[PDB]
Amino acid sequence: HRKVLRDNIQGITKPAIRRLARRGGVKRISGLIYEETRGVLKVFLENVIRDAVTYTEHAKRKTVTAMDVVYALKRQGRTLYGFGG
Amino acid sequence: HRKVLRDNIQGITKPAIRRLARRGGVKRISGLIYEETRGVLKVFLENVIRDAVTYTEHAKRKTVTAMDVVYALKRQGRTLYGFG
Amino acid sequence: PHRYRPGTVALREIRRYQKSTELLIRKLPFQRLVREIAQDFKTDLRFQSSAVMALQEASEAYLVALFEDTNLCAIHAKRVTIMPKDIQLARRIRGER
Amino acid sequence: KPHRYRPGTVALREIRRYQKSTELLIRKLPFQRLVREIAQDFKTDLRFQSSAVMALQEASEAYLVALFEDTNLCAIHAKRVTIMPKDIQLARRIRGER
Amino acid sequence: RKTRKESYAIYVYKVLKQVHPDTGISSKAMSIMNSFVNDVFERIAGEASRLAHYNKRSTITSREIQTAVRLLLPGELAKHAVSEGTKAVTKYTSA
Amino acid sequence: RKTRKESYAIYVYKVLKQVHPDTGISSKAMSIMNSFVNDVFERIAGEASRLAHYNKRSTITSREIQTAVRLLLPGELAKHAVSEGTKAVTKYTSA
Amino acid sequence: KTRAKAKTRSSRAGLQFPVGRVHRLLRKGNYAERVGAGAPVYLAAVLEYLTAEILELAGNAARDNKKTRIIPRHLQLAVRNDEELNKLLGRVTIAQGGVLPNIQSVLLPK
Amino acid sequence: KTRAKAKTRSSRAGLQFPVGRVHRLLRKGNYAERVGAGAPVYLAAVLEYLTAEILELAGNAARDNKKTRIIPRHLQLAVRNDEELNKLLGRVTIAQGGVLPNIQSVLLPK
DNA sequence: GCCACAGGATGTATATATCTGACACGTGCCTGGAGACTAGGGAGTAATCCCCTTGGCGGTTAAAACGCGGGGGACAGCGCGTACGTGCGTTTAAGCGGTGCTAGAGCTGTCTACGACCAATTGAGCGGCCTCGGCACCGGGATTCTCCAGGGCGG
DNA sequence: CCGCCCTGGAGAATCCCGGTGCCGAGGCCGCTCAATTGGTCGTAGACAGCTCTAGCACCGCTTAAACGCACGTACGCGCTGTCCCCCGCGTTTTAACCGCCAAGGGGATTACTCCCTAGTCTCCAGGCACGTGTCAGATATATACATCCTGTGGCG
Repeated sequence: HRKVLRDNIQGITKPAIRRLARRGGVKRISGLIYEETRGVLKVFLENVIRDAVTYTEHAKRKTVTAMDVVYALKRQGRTLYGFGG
Repeated sequence: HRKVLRDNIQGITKPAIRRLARRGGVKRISGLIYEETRGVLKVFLENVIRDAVTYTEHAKRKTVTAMDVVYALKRQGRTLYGFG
Repeated sequence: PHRYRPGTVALREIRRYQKSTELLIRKLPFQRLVREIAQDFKTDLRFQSSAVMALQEASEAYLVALFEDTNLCAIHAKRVTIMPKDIQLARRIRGER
Repeated sequence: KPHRYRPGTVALREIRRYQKSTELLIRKLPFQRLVREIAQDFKTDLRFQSSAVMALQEASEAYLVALFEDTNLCAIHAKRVTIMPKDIQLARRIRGER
Repeated sequence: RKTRKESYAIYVYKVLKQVHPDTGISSKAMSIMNSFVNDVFERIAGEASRLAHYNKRSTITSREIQTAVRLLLPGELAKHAVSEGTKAVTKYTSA
Repeated sequence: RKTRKESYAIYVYKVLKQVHPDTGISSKAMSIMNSFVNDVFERIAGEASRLAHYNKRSTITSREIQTAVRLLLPGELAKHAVSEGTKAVTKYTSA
Repeated sequence: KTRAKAKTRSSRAGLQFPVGRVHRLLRKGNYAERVGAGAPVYLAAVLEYLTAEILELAGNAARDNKKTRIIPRHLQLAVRNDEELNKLLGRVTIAQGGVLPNIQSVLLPK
Repeated sequence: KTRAKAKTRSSRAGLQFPVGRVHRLLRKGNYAERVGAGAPVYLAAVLEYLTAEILELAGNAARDNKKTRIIPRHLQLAVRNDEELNKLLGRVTIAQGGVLPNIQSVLLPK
């Protein structure tokens, strides 16, 4: 099954961004916040996934691993606890 | 040769802080800015100097070298080029 | 009619989500977004469930921290509403943009 | 009639002069005295290299100029041209120092 | 029968028992604790490697570890950690 | 007579002659350039060592260096550095 | 070859964390060519102290939450409530740990 | 004694950076147990390319400043005006390099 | 034209029961840590050379302090119109559960080439020393930026 | 109609050019140390075969959440105004800086020597893996508790 996904950034719904802002302590949100947040999330994900895929490709593997994700985040200085050792 | 310095934070004068703000690109400056800037500079220097003196004591030396300051800044993630 | 004032339910949600510990973004949409992004890097990629969950935890933590800083900037500007300019200022000071 | 520049033109001229220039904006002897006074608390009877003190001064000035750029951004965001202690506090808090 | 994956699970459980005698720890919290211990180990050992390289040494000694601990851990944490490390080192050398 | 210290001064000067034949370098700028070369070397070597350790290898190879460059340098800088390194290694192996 | 009874260096130094394992990890991590005898003891002692401190705070948090098992939420509460632990782990995200409950004063109602 | 002619690996790879010195610095830096044959060549090529790029930009900046010598101000101008060089050296402060001329639009007198 | 709150309405901490699944415990076993030993070189130590850091002293003048005028802007107050929060009816696709398939992660066993190691040579670049012009500086002149004292026709 | 608005010289700062001079960039030379040549060896790594965990794919359903739309109220944004605090500038005081000098504390080096760590062989026991049976926890639910929002009493 060879299929292509496109425009999943709208899968990060407005209620999800609202919940993230609520956990961030935000009491009132502008209407243009959601697309800006989608863009920021996309940039962050692209930066992290580039390094994770680079680690996977170096390892001569086809499976991106949680440890590769952790290594990419540590490269970005965002150490993540609880996904291996 | 025992000399104890005190109240040297005032040696960072108001015109010096104004020059730093101008270099940063600041037009107007509030009156209470200078005390805040002196405190910020003091905490920054305290951190960097503490790390540098830790390196010096480990080296068993008695004079803080330029490489000690460079390594302290690198510990702070503030790589300084031009001192070794 | 028992409509609450504009902000009481918002404060209730803030308390609820700061008390809770789950993932605020839907797992299948986030996984599809991750796979769409990773398509451009290497075709025919497989992701562990642990890898997708690690990405989701990192992304949600990052977005929550950014929203905290955004709220700080908005309150600095004497506003209770966060704005894209607040987000941009927070990112610019942090050094991302 | 005596001549007086308006408030702002001389400040802009200083901004241009100091951005074009590259010399240290803090007096060397007062800064060295401050460095030694601060280092006294950590280890007494310390000596310093001239290059070490120059490195400290250049690093501190670079840090303060970056902080003032961020403070100016915060003040502009708050619809002001004057930088304030609250602007400095917000800049440091966003950068993670407070 | 596969390759054994080492972890500090039993050691962290023993420390938890000696601190809180009537407390458990879930699998997720144990994994986070293992990651934290490995992270602190990496930080301290990397700092010790930097110190050994800087002093043109080829050995990581208790002095290097103590200086690394002072550089990394903040304030009272550094003081308590130095005290405990010194106490353990002396108790080791006595035996 | 004292201990002789090594630096990339002459190599940076040769590269400057290759690029701009009619430009010179001050002592301070040369020191800054040497620090820059050292910092890039340290970053690349650290990243390659991390890759070798995390893949349970024990060799630093051109593949490790290529991955480290691609991880560290951004965009076009990394692409051009990879091209230059591959060309240099191909020439070195052909020779 | 019945030699003398073996004693673990953790027990010799009065530690719970494995001194021998720490020594092997130091020797196999390319950290230096040589590793001193007291370096593993010191490092294991520091690791045990940090583990004990964070576990004590997390157990206090779990007890305050009226639970008998430490979970990532309790670990996050302990770390973010202790100032020094927060400064040590400022660039760290704890998985499924949530955030500290805080609402800004200007956002509070009146 | 009669052996083959001493041809440097820098010349063999067509570089201007010391392949042998980079090899020694990789071997003695405690990075891994072993260092490959192509690793010093690749690393020397990358270092030479980055040095050439920054030197080219600094020479252009010096020429734009009516000078024939590269100074720390010229290095700073090159690094902060090249987008990717600024990305690579974002957290690096150049000694006596100053700051770029950047005055805010709002602060500009209108 | 507002002030307090009683009570309705709703969210929510508490106490009880009932599964339930994973956490802590026990137990066989295995590989890695401890014991004991030898070998060698890394670092401690002691003496020495010199360099560069600190302290002093004097003169100059650049800079900092300080006071004064005034006007640019920070901040309060007020108003208003869009816009986001609240809530309810529709819908959709997320989660879950269950089955199926196979691709690739992980392991194991041979075997090869390749990098560390060591003996020996030699030339490459660090150090040190002449040598000349690129740039800072002073002198002098043209250009430009900025600000203030006159001309003007507007709904 | 009147403040409000549009403008060219005056003064200061910036730019521009020419002569002076210096010290710092730059070439050049022997020479010691680090790179290069050339065999050896044993191990790290490449690769083929094999096992099975685990990732991908699909069907159905159940509903929790996302979607969409109406309403209105609190909020961002704009306008005016007050005054006060910061800027520009002239005058006086301060000490930063520059030059030179001295001396001594401490950096850095050089033998040497011995003890501390790498490396090995062996053994045994601490720790991983694997069952497993129960007790902390999630949940369903009836609370009573805790909190928000508007009319009704009240008058100046």
